[PDB]
Amino acid sequence: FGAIAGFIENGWEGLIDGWYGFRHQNAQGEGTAADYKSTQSAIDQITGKLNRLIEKTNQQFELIDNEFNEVEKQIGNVINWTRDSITEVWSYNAELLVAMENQHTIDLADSEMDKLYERVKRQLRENAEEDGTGCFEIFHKCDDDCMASIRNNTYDHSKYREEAMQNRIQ
Amino acid sequence: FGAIAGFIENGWEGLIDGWYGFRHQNAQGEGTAADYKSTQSAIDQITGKLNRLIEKTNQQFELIDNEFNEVEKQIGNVINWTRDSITEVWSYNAELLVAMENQHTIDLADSEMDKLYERVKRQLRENAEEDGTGCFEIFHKCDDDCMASIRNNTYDHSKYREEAMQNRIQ
Amino acid sequence: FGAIAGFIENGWEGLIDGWYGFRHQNAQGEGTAADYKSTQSAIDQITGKLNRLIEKTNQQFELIDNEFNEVEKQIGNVINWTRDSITEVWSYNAELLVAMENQHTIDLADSEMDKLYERVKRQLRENAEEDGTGCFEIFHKCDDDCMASIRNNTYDHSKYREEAMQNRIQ
Amino acid sequence: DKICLGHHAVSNGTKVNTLTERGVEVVNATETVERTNIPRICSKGKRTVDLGQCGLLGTITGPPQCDQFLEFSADLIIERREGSDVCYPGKFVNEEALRQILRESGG
Amino acid sequence: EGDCYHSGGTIISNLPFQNIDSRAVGKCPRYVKQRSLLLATGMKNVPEI
Ligand SMILES: *[C@@H]1O[C@H](CO)[C@@H](O)[C@H](O)[C@H]1NC(C)=O
Repeated sequence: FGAIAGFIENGWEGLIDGWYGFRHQNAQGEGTAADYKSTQSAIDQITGKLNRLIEKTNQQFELIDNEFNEVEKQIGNVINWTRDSITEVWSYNAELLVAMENQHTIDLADSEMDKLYERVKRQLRENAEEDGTGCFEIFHKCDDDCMASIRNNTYDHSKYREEAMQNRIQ
Repeated sequence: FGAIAGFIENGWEGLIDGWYGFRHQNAQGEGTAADYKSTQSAIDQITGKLNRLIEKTNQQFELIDNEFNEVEKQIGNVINWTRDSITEVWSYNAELLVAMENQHTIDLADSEMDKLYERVKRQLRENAEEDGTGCFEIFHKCDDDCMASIRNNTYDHSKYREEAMQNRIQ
Repeated sequence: FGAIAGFIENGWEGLIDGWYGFRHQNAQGEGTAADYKSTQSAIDQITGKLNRLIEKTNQQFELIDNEFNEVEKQIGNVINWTRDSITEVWSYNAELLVAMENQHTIDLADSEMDKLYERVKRQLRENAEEDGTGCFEIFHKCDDDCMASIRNNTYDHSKYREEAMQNRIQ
Repeated sequence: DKICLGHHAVSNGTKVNTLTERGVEVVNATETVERTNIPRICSKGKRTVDLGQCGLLGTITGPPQCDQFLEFSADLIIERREGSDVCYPGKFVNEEALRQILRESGG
Repeated sequence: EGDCYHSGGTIISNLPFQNIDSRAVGKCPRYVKQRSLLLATGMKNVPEI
């Protein structure tokens, strides 16, 4: 999707308290916040895959060979043919199941990144523009208490609507 | 993709005549329409997967055991080993093929939802803005005959271009 | 994703020197350029899949039957049962691995197409609008030397910022 | 003023595999193929016997070594490298077949 | 307590695979050729610039 390792240049090693977080700046300073939903929905998926593969089987199988009193040779080259070909199958699915469930895991991080980005893109509405590295250039005044209203999705667009439409075109 | 169960709050139980539909409002009223292509392209995919799995095989296999006059025991624990391990394989692929073809089925509904949404976003062009729940806030006059021109993709952007650029900034 | 065979009407048979390319127009003329990264990142993926399947195995298996001096019949219908069922498995994975690695290959062309399109959408910033067939309608003057600055990502948005915000609203 | 979005990342990483590339670094990884071997044989909630020098077929003839497993009651069987079904030299005929049945006989 | 055995001891694991003993017998994970395969319980990592 282009988010992680696309147009965001990088990630933030200080964000202990989430996978995903906020980081703003105004006339006060800079602070590194976090986002619970976006972090938590992703945690729900990594451990969902986990709870699948733990599901084992209820089919039991007996020891059919013998490594003390050995069985016959014309049959060993057939059992060592079926077993050494079942070995080659589950070594193919673990080659494919493990290779895929990891392939499908990183992309759940670019769709949870275009889902937090195209939402703040809709609360702000027609009040900010996007520069390049993945930020929203605010041209009005928004302090520590105003930013936290975009965080918990209580920000109102018609509340600062006429200021940013007067500092963006000018 | 975020469409279904993301930023659209829900679906419409009245839309019998499609998977996907329209629902507008103006100085006339409200009506629930449908969209043939977006519904039909999705129908093409659900029944494509269907026509695959119906493809059966032309390899025949014989009854090798016997449940009337039973065969030998050292061999039963080997055939019941190969068969009870083939059972465990196709019970793994049906665990994986069925689990995946369903996983891949719902996502064909969020990419057919961002494909109808980012298109009406381009016919209207610079004449409407998006509020939050998944609608286009129209600030000009568009009636029952005007809406149906965005439906069949004959709406012209330079036809109502100066009105909405005068009621959006003001 | 909608890019290839969605809202782009088609591809360009003249673009020998890439998978992806540019094609512009101004007071000078029209020319067909190419984009190295977008073409090259896609080449990296098609041949990555390639270098996987070339990885063969180091497990050897012996000839267990005989087509000159034939073995016994009660066993042929069991070996021809295991082998003709392994045949039916790898004919299922080649039915699924080959069917999927191709399914996953075309979609790496719609996400490398929304990744070159939503980037030029950010260098130009608030200086161009998108018409319908997949272009950016420029309302200012941008010649052969100006276009090549959007190509190599050195175009500056505040360099032509006041001209296009004066020819777009008017 | 300016507001931003970003993701988590580190530099003490492992490497994993996908469908197009091989060797990519990630956040937190997990193993899927087992490599750790408990060397003992775990037996709880089930009765058990061990033959050692007795062979599995030694409980059926009963050489001077399997005199307590003439009637051995068990849910589990262990076989050893010194199991001998025989004291007066010989060999059964279709001997291994009898083990697999006896392997699952419960006594 | 266990539910999978081979000639060298017991294989206790929640994992679906194992590279230990092909003649392991019981209610087991599947045998595989590679020694280890890693599933990422995390997102992608872009080392901070
Ligand atoms: C990493 O994943 C493992 C297994 O899922 C888990 O036990 C551990 O807590 C995780 N580490 C972090 C930092 O989340």
